Amino acid sequence: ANAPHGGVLKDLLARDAPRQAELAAEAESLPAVTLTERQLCDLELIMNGGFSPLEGFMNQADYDRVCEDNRLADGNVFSMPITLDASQEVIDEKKLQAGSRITLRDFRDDRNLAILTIDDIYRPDKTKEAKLVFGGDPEHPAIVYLNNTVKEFYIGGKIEAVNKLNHYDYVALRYTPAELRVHFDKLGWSRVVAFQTRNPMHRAHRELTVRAARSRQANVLIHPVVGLTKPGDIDHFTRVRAYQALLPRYPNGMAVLGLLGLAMRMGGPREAIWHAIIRKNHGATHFIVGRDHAGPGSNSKGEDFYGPYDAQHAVEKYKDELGIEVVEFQMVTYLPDTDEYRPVDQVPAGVKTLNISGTELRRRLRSGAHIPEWFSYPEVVKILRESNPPRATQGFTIFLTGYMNSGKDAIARALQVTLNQQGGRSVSLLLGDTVRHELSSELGFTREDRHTNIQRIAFVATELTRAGAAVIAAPIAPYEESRKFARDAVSQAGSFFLVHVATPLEHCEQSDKRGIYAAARRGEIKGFTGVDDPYETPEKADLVVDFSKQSVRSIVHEIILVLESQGFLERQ
Amino acid sequence: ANAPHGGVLKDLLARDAPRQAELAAEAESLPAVTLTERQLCDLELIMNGGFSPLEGFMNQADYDRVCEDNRLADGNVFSMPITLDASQEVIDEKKLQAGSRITLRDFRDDRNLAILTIDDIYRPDKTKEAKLVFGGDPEHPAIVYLNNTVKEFYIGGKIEAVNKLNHYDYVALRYTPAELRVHFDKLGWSRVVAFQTRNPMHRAHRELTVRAARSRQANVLIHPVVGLTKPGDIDHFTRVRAYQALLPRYPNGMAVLGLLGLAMRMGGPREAIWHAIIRKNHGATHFIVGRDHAGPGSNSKGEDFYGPYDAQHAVEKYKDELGIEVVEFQMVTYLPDTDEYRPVDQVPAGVKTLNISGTELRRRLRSGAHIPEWFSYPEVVKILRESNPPRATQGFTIFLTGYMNSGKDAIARALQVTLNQQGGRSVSLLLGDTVRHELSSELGFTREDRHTNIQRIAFVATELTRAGAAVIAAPIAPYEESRKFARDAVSQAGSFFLVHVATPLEHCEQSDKRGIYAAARRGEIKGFTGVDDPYETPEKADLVVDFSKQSVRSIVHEIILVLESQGFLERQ
Amino acid sequence: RVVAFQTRNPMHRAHRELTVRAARSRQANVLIHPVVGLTKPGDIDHFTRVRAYQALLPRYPNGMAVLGLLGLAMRMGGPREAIWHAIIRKNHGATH
Ligand SMILES: Nc1ncnc2c1ncn2[C@@H]1O[C@H](COP(=O)(O)OS(=O)(=O)O)[C@@H](O)[C@H]1O
Ligand SMILES: Nc1ncnc2c1ncn2[C@@H]1O[C@H](COP(=O)(O)OS(=O)(=O)O)[C@@H](O)[C@H]1O
Ligand SMILES: Nc1ncnc2c1ncn2[C@@H]1O[C@H](COP(=O)(O)OS(=O)(=O)O)[C@@H](O)[C@H]1O
Ligand SMILES: Nc1ncnc2c1ncn2[C@@H]1O[C@H](COP(=O)(O)OS(=O)(=O)O)[C@@H](O)[C@H]1O
Repeated sequence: ANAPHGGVLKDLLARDAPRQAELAAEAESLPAVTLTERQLCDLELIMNGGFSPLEGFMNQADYDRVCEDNRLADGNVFSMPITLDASQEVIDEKKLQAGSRITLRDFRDDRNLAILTIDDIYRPDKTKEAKLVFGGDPEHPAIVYLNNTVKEFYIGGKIEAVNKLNHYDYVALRYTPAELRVHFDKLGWSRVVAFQTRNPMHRAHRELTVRAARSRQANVLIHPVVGLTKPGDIDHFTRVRAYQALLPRYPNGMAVLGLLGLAMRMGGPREAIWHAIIRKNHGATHFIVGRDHAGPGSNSKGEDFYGPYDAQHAVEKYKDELGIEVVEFQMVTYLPDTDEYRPVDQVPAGVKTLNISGTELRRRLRSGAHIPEWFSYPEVVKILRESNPPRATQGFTIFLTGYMNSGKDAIARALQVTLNQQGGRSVSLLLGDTVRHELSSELGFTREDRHTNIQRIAFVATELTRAGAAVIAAPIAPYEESRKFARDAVSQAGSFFLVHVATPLEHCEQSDKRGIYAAARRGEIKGFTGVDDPYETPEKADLVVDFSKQSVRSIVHEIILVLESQGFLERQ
Repeated sequence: ANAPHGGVLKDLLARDAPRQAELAAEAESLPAVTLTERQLCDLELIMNGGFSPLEGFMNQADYDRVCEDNRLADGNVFSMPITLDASQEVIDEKKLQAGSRITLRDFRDDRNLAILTIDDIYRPDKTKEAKLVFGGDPEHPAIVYLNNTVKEFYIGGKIEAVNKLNHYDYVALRYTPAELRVHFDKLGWSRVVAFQTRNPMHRAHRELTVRAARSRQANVLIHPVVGLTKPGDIDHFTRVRAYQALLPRYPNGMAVLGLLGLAMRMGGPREAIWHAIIRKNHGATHFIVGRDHAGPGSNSKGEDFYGPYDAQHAVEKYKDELGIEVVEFQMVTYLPDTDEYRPVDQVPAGVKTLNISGTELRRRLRSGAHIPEWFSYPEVVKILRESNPPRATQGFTIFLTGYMNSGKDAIARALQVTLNQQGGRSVSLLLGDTVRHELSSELGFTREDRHTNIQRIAFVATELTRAGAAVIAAPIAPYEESRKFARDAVSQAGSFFLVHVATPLEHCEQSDKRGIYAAARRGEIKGFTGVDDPYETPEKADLVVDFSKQSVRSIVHEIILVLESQGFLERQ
Repeated sequence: RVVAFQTRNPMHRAHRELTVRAARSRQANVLIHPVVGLTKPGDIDHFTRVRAYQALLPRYPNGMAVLGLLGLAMRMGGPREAIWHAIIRKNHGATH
């Protein structure tokens, strides 16, 4: 191990252990504030010493010296603002003011975690934070969070610990700075290189780590983030399973896997200084920083937020103040002819190098294509495939919208039979009327009530899509707002296709065998779509059909052809 | 081919083809009755001649001579009642009476299929039908349908054809008596043995068929039922897929697969006579009847509805009147030492016989265990496993019930994380409050409203279970009625587990940090479970736990152990 | 709407793609209509070819293609034979 940053490990949970009962009791009495997931990651690392010397959510004095000088008021280096935000309504409703004692509660199990004592309650310049800490790009994940999720005020204050967060996943692999230190001891280690990561580890990474181990004569701590990462990365359960598949590739007893409940910001260079501090608090003697450490890639105009290696420079600016040795690496690649990996600054400008990008990997994962062993070990690839299956087995939703009696309900049942013939997956059919009877029996037909209904279809459709089913829904869905809502939700889990059954109102009305359009026409049914209520025509549907000009059979054939072109009907 | 039963093939669709336009027009005007799925099977076979001489739903004259003499008023043999039932309310509302002309409509695509001209409208003695046609056992499928689904009155009458049903599955393998006949012709066939079936075909069945073909010097017609079959058999898409996998096992051009839209009743002996008639109408010169033909096995008290071979006797009783040659077979088995199959009565008492029962098969499918090639071909077994996966990949539902704030919500989230760690499937979490917000935002807390809510959970749970998900739901679910409803729905698709979080009301109330039990106590919240509304305690739950005596972590561990003992956590 | 595909050889991947492309573009069903009468002097016998076409069918989405044999005696007349083929397919009912 190594000494904590600042000299004292701020293990608030060990400090306040003797007062637990009392603190608990006192916590039942104060006004409680319930934490967001990101504040819960921060609170966990504060309470266990991970953010030493910090020992509570930053007050303005501390905050400002970081927002601009990468230091805490006490002078210690610290590059990342760690604050507890709240809205004016909560500040008032709870009567929060300096010197107040609030309880911080776990939204997951309602437990009282800590008691914070307010120093101040300031309103920060979200623009200067945006710009001074996370570069300035509005597309940057941290900045987007800063504006859309972070409330208006920051409540600074020291923390006293009531309970350690509960976690039900991987408890034996989670460690507090104190526990990890005791472990390095139990193992008899003295020099430990820590490896940060928010992705599955491939061949190249196994090499960085063994290289660092060999060069610094150190043991390896694979220390992945399991809290919050970049917006769309592979879930942590898949990643942990992947890190575990990799362990057997190191010589017996050389590496140890320990999980870090950090909530990354993707602050590139700053986040890198921050990471070094954290690993030092956890007891690592060395820490790897490679290409694009903690970087979130590039923005929409294709410009990338930080340059490669900038984070290595930043962590370098404080070589003398960060009490942990950084081990640098340049992009590592594969040399086919020699069958080896090395940093680019070691390949003779004439030698052949291979590399599979993020995009190429997703392409192969999606298509079922082979992924080279020089790239990633077999057991790892297997795990990745189990989580990101090919289109051949992914679920999807076919969303149908059109006037009542436009043929959308017959098209839906035929598509269902057709896909059951096709065979790949379980097919769930949600006909407008079925949804109305089974899920929305009590809603009405007001714009708000219809919107609610379509949201209900989307909630169900998303869970079925996530389980790999083929969901077929055919409600009227008059408003573009509900439809886009539907599409956004399902898209979180898989493909969503909007098929607009644009059969003309006259046709629909003239063939209604249930005299519903009739009753509407004689005012027995108020606000009926097409007669009273509107029908916002879909602007950019994936497919437009007409039961006036095409038959159920060929409309079905057209939908099938779309699923086919995108690989959903391939063989599993 | 062979001549229709009664001499004239009742191809109503071919008959009325010239009057299509007119009949169509007239159909738009009469009061329409919408057909159930079973009536649609019956209607399809009536209109195409499959039930020749019959040519409409049976009127009481025809009906009664069958209810008891296995003959139609015209004398011809016919052992199965084919009627169109309706309730008093429909008979009135539509003003149905003798001489009336009703339109019969397809509930699938709303199309107008036929026009029936009412002869009579009688109220049948469901107990005499039950007893004279389907033996008398109340557990018999047909009987259970007779009492729970069949309405109170039967409406007799001849039929005129407007449209042929539409089908989107396997249209090229579906055939009308007329098409089949033209096909036997095209192929140059003259003797045709037809094979009835509602199950995947194994080795034994390939042997019956080739034996009958060799003996009667005939070609083979594999003629499976694709309409309605016994309550829990393998769906017809999986079966057709399995029949198609089998074809290559016959010598080139010896067998033809054709599907029959029949709605079986599982009437053993009578159904057998009926099948002979149907196959005759379709043009088959011979028809196989083996052990337990059309039988639904045995009742609950273990007594089996019909005896083996009884159906062979009954079809024999009319050898002279059924114009098609029956080919009998005794149970066929496998002789290991010789590696051959033959009927039992041709097996010496000396010899050993291998056989895999229905139960042994489901046991192996459920466990992933190997299924011998002497029993069924590899491609067939493959298809069967795709449809009936091992417990290792089946979905399931964990249903939690207990008082508000009994810990069921925290248990639920922990179980979710736990199963995500575990890994096999997609996990959907439906917490009481989430369900209320996402699916029942408008319901209240009236016995009816809660019951509605639990049904809504069950609807969504069933669809997810069917797609192989692990569904975790934790609503209060105060009434046993709602719970049993939930259990019955999910069970249709997979396993359901009821976990009663029996945490005592006092404990729940005393730990409520949201002051909800408080507001209930000072009447601000009417009918709150435990304070006003009741909580019917679960009588036979799969697991009972108490957040007062056990912790979330071990409650979760107890659930996990249950899933494990039943094979759900095995490896896929 | 039926796109017909003429052929006197086994169908490989490339051909499976033409056909699905035409089907998608002309919003049509596929009629794999191979010659089984007389073909170029040394091509693969028709029994082997039919066997091959049959092995290919499962590669199209269920119910999208139909295999029908044509008893034609090709001449290998390039351009003229092409006009001829269009006529023949039209007589057989293909729309494309
Ligand atoms: N091919 C590579 N060559 C060198 N360093 C790399 C390479 N890939 C990743 N790294 C470095 O190894 C760690 C792996 O990072 P990632 O999990 O991809 O994302 S990060 O946000 O944690 O940096 C970081 O230190 C990163 O800079
Ligand atoms: N005011 C109404 N407008 C449209 N359909 C209605 C209305 N009142 C009842 N219905 C019936 O309810 C179904 C329409 O329901 P949905 O498709 O669920 O509509 S949506 O607006 O929410 O998309 C059809 O059976 C329709 O006949
Ligand atoms: N082992 C067997 N030996 C001989 N005939 C059999 C055997 N199993 C089933 N059969 C017969 O073959 C047909 C197929 O049987 P099933 O599809 O299981 O059930 S049935 O209800 O349609 O008859 C029927 O004639 C049946 O009695
Ligand atoms: N009368 C009530 N009884 C119980 N819970 C209620 C009542 N009114 C509101 N609630 C709230 O709604 C949830 C209980 O809802 P459910 O579990 O969905 O009830 S259930 O009986 O229909 O299963 C808890 O958040 C509870 O505080």
